Amino acid sequence: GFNVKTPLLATDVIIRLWDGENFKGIVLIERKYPPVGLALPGGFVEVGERVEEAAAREMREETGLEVRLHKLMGVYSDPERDPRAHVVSVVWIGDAQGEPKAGSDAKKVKVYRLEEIPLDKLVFDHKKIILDFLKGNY
Amino acid sequence: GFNVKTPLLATDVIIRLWDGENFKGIVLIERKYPPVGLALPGGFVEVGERVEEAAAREMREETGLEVRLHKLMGVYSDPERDPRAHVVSVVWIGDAQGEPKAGSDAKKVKVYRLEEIPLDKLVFDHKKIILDFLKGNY
Repeated sequence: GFNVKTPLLATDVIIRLWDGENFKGIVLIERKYPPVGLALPGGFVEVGERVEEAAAREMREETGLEVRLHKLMGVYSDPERDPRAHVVSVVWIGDAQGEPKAGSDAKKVKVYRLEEIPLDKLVFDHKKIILDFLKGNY
Repeated sequence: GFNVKTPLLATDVIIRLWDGENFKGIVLIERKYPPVGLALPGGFVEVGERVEEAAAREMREETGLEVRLHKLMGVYSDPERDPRAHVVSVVWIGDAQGEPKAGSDAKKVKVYRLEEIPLDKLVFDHKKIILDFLKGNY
């Protein structure tokens, strides 16, 4: 077959949650598996699946939300960002209405005001990603 | 050994070539190996390597240019974009000065004015990518 190996591909989303025209903040997850801690919702892209499809799918599974992707925010690939293996993440910014419901790799799902995100409890490199988001560094 | 399979990760660059304040167009590659045709310079991302580093390495290797990445332009993941395997590409827009030159006769370098690119000769989904660039769809 094709004998080429590359980092694993995953996708995460910065979900801006809304209750009508009222901004509530973003949705973060309490990881249920190995890298335990607070983080953005996201998952691995399946072979044969478009990155945007994996993001929507991954959001349904973990947050129960129907997320409309708004913008490609960035691609994070520092070798040591994911303890499980070398994982490169395509990060999106999206929007959603409704009530979050945990599931899958997520043992807990919750909304955080952008001014109330406990940056130091974030796992992976999500603190850097979120800081980039808050600063408009994209 | 982390039994997770995802698409392969690659990165390509749209190189705006300059001769001083004079814009010359884009740097493309004429592939001799399948897919045979015109293509953006780029390659697979290696495990343990950052995407920006893979792009920089591929540019020096394929065009012999010292390219300064300028903008994350997009991520392309259509399942059929690459015939070899499901490959997802992180596309950047960069700039370079100087004269390019192939690192192998299998990859001849050519500079094209944006108005004279033979879109019909582009392989992979690079026609889609180049048009997105020209239309500013990013």
